[PDB]
This record gives sequence, structure tokens and C-alpha cells, in this order.
Amino acid sequence: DTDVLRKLAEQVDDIVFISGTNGKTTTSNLIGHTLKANNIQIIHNNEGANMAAGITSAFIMQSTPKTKIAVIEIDEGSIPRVLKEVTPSMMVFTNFFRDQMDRFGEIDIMVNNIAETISNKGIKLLLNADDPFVSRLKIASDTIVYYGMKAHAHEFEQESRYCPNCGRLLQYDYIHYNQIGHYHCQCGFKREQAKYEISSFDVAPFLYLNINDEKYDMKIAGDFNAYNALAAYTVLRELGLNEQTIKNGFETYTSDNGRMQYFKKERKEAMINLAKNPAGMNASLSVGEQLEGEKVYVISLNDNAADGRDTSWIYDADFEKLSKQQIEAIIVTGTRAEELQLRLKLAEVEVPIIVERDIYKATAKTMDYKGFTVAIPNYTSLAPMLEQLNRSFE
Amino acid sequence: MHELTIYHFMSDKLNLYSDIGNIIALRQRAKKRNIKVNVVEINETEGITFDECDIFFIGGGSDREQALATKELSKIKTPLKEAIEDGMPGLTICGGYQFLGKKYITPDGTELEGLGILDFYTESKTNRLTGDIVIESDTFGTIVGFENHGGRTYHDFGTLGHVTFGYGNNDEDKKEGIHYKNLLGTYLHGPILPKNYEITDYLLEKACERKGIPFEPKEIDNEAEIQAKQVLIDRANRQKKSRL
Ligand SMILES: Nc1ncnc2c1ncn2[C@@H]1O[C@H](COP(=O)(O)OP(=O)(O)NP(=O)(O)O)[C@@H](O)[C@H]1O
Ligand SMILES: [Mg+2]
Ligand SMILES: [Zn+2]
Repeated sequence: DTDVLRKLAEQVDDIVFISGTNGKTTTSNLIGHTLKANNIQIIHNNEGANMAAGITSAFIMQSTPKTKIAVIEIDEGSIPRVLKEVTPSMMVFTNFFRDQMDRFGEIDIMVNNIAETISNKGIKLLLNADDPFVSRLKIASDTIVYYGMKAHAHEFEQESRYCPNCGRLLQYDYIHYNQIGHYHCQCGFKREQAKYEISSFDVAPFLYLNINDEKYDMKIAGDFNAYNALAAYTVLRELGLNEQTIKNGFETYTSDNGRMQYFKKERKEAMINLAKNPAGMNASLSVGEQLEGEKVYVISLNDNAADGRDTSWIYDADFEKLSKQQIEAIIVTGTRAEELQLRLKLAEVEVPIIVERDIYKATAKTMDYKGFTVAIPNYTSLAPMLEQLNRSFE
Repeated sequence: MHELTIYHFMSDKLNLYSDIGNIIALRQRAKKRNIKVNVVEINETEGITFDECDIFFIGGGSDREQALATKELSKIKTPLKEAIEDGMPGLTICGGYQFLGKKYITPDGTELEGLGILDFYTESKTNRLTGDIVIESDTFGTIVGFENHGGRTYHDFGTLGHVTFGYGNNDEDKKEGIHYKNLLGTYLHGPILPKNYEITDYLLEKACERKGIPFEPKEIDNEAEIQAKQVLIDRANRQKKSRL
């Protein structure tokens, strides 16, 4: 079966591996989504099964005569095992973050083992120039492509680092976050110039990227996802895709867990974002400020065991700020919809409140409005609300 | 417009029960009677005086924060008790209510000193009294809330009412909280005040007449409050019918 993978992979022209400690899945999804949005048959372990068996399984179940590109997310610790049977043409690495519970220098050791494993195989390596420990993999191929982010592209929501070439303390001209930044040892190991670079971006509420003098209007959020998008951008370009083809798929990709998850049908738009505590609610209530036009809210408050039976925390949330927004109506739902109605009355939020305790009906009701749906469930409300939203958007 | 002043004691340490919601309920009910409410947060008692106070409020903290709050409040035990004895309106929540009494006994038998304002005690047990609670009061109407406390409080004063669903102060009495003069105390969460507007209006009204300012209009719109109460009333009944 390890010979069957070897046999299956041989008939695939382009095999792209995605690895690193964080962001592999988002990166890999952006790549597979964008190719699929262009009618390119691909093998894609789109479920995150990034170990040898799951990679083997994807190849078995998805390979066809028309499958030109394999897009494979790989657990970094499985790189040696998979390389015995598959050699990729291209490999992108996102980052290498040492966790605080990791033992002494388990990172550089991991990166050496990876560099030794992939060494001298003609693999085109796509490296995060801003991560010193990804950039250390430059020693492992003669075909290196850098991506990175211009200094001051974004103000990220922020221990000490040692050079991976010579081991001396690293000097940084600028820090994006943690170890990600513009560094330069005295040994010569430095932050190299990037072939593809983000000059600036913002999150208002979704990523809006500026890559090599082109603008990408995303439908996912999260600071850190600019890097995953840029990594996916770099794969797609190196596969020969053009700005427009890449832009088409980047503009439609969305998350699927109910966290800043976007929806669209014709001109009607919605966004759903889980909030189950004062800080999560405040952030979900803020999203509407950054959306243009009238908004229609559906907010769900269940009080099941997993939610907690005490709903008093909604008084610690800043529902009063909704008065600064342009809102057609707020539908309150869940087993404790009436606490939400009463909370909003005391918030002096003077828009129509519709009490509809059935989460399904309350959520579908937002389709009756033309404004941007902002949908906010607490924990046990999420699955029914998300399911209705997928129903309503076809 | 008229003003009323709330002394909010130890708002920093005694912060476990979403006190702000009780503050909001008082601000909003008074605002519909054209009364502006100023809240004075009092976390240090040094020569504090009740001359300028219309209603006081003491929230609940953890066992450790309660004892430290009690130690700080004991610096004005006599100005406080004489204010209560003069009819000063007050609301106290969980620990802020329990430490009005003589002592609080933790589950392991540990004995914490209260203010001793009133002659009662509380003794905690590990198995908690938890759930929806529906109370029928002759002063506050139907009081509706959530309870979740290990403390069993034992006093021979008047209470917020009779418990038709839930426990109240302890396992046996089917009576909730304390009502002494204009001082209220309770174990209820929600917080208590937003749904239970007769309690909010009682305190505002007592402070209005003692100050000599009017409380008009007296009857206002309560639909949202009553709809929120009714959820718990209906569910309590269901739990009763489903226990046959
Ligand atoms: N570029 C990034 N930099 C730092 N953190 C990130 C980045 N991308 C994602 N993360 C965080 O990492 C978490 C996991 O993201 P994901 O895309 O699932 O990474 P992954 O590498 O696939 N994880 P795993 O398969 O468990 O090794 C996310 O919830 C983010 O909080
Ligand atoms: Mg993954
Ligand atoms: Zn160096």
C-alpha cells in the first residue's frame, strides 16, 4: 500500500505539500478551493488528515485520470515517512512556533531533521522569509521562493530568539508578532527579499489584502490568516495561476465553523459568529460597525448545560453600543430569547425586537430582510443556527 | 431632572454576580420616572457617611473577598446599621447578604465573621441549592430567578416571599432572602433586578419619598419584564407536571 501511494503519486504532475506548525489547513484550503473554483481536478486531503495513512487514503480515493495536481497538508513530524514514498515538486512552509511547554530547542532539531529529509531533491521550497526557522530551510534546495510581509503592513495583536544558522542572539529591525519579522544576524543569515509580498492589509471585518500591487477582498477574518492567504497565493502563482484566477477563488473562500463565516445568495449577505461570553459578544456586536448599510441581527441565547444556566453575563456585555448602528430589526431566539429582549430594552436599543424562540425559524426570518444579517449564537445555538443558514443560502 | 444617589460598596472585590445589571435596572426604571441616578463606587471606607446616600448596594464575592470586604466595611458598621435602622433602602447579593449576619461557616467547618448587623448565621454545605426559583411575595409580586449556592442561611426576620419552585435561603423553609425595614438580601441571580421590577421600583420609591421628590408615573410598561418572568414560571410548572 506504501507502493500503491508511490505508484499513484507518480502519475500526478504537480504535488504540493503544505507544512509548518500553524495555519496548514487554512493555507491548504485556500489552494484547493481556488483550483476547484477553476475546474482543475485535484487530490486534496481537505479534511486535514495530514499523517501518512490519511495522505495515502486521499490519494487512493481521489486519484482519477484527470487529477493533475495533488494538494496535501502534512503533519511536520510525518515528513520523513511520507517522503520515502512520495517526492513533491513543491513544498510551502508556514511557520515553526515553539510552544511554551516544548523542551529545550526541540524546534531547530525538528527543522534540521526536515532539512535533512527534503535535502537535494529538486523540491521548489516556498518559505516564509519573515520566519527565521522556516528560512533556515533554504539550505535544503537550490530552488527557493520567498514570501513575506512588508514592515508596518498591519499592527498585529502581540520570549527571545536565536539565529538558526549560527546560534547567536537574533537582531530584529521590525517585529510583526512573536518571531515573525525582519531579522539580520551578524553571520549573514537575514530576512531575504520576498518574491511575493503583502504591502498592507486590514480586517474590516474580513481580510483585505494588497499582494504585489493587487487587492484581494477576502471573506475570512483573523490577523494571522493574511500569512496563510499569502502562502496559498504563493503556491497558486508558482503553479502558474494568474492574479485574476487567484482573485476569483480568494474572494469566495469562507470558513465553515460558524466563526466569522460568510454567506451570500444574490444580493443578500449574512455573517455568523459564535459568542458565549461578554468578550465574545462585544466582538460580535462590533462587526456590524464595520459593515456598510442597514443590518438585521439574529441573536440566540440558549441556557442548556453546555451553555451554563446563568444568563446574567449578558448584562456584562455592551449591548448598548448597537444604538450606534443602522439596524432594521433584531430577532432574539433560543430558550432564553426573552432575556435578550429585556436586555435590549434596558440597553435602550430602540429598533423592533422580534421574539422567535425556535432558532430555525428565527434564523430563516433574516432572509425576509434586505440588510446584512449579523447572526450571533451562543454555544448550543450554533449548530441549529448554522444549519438553517446553510439551508437558506441554498 | 431629579437625582438619586447609589452607594455601590466594594464594587471591585464583590463582583461575581453581574452587579452592573442591577445598576442598569435601577437607572432605567428611574429614568422612566424622570430621575437621574448617580452611582458612587465605595471600595475604601474611611470616614464615609450616609448623609448623601439614597440607596446602598453590596454585591457578592468569593469567600476570601467577602472576608476582606467585611473587614473594610466593619470600619463603618455603626453608620451602616443605624442607616438601615433608619430605613435606608439597600440591596445585598449572596455573600453581601450573608455577611450582614453574625457568621458564615464554610463546608469544612471554618467560621468567618460577618458584620453582625443582624443576628443570623449561614452554614455552607458541599451539595448546592441550584436551579430556577419562583417566589410569591405580597410586596414584590412574583419574583423569578436562578439560584446556585452552598450556603444555608438561617434567620427569623421577614423574607422576600414564599418559594413555589426552588429552595430559597435553605433546604426546608421554602422562603427566599431577607426583607428587614428597607434592606433586601437575596441569593438570586439574573441579576435579580431586571426581571423583578417590583423590587427595583420598591427601592427607588422608598428613596424618592425619604428625599421628598416624586415618583411619577407609578405604573409603566412591564411587558418585556413579564415575558421574561413567564419563561421561568412556565418551565417551573413543566418540571412540576413532569415529577408525577
Ligand atoms: N499564520 C499563522 N500564524 C500563527 N498562528 C496561526 C496561523 N494560522 C493559524 N494559526 C492558529 O493556529 C490554529 C490552527 O490553524 P490551522 O490552520 O488548523 O493550523 P494547522 O497547522 O492545520 N494545525 P495541525 O493540523 O493541528 O497541526 C488556528 O486556530 C490559529 O489560531
Ligand atoms: Mg491541520
Ligand atoms: Zn547567525
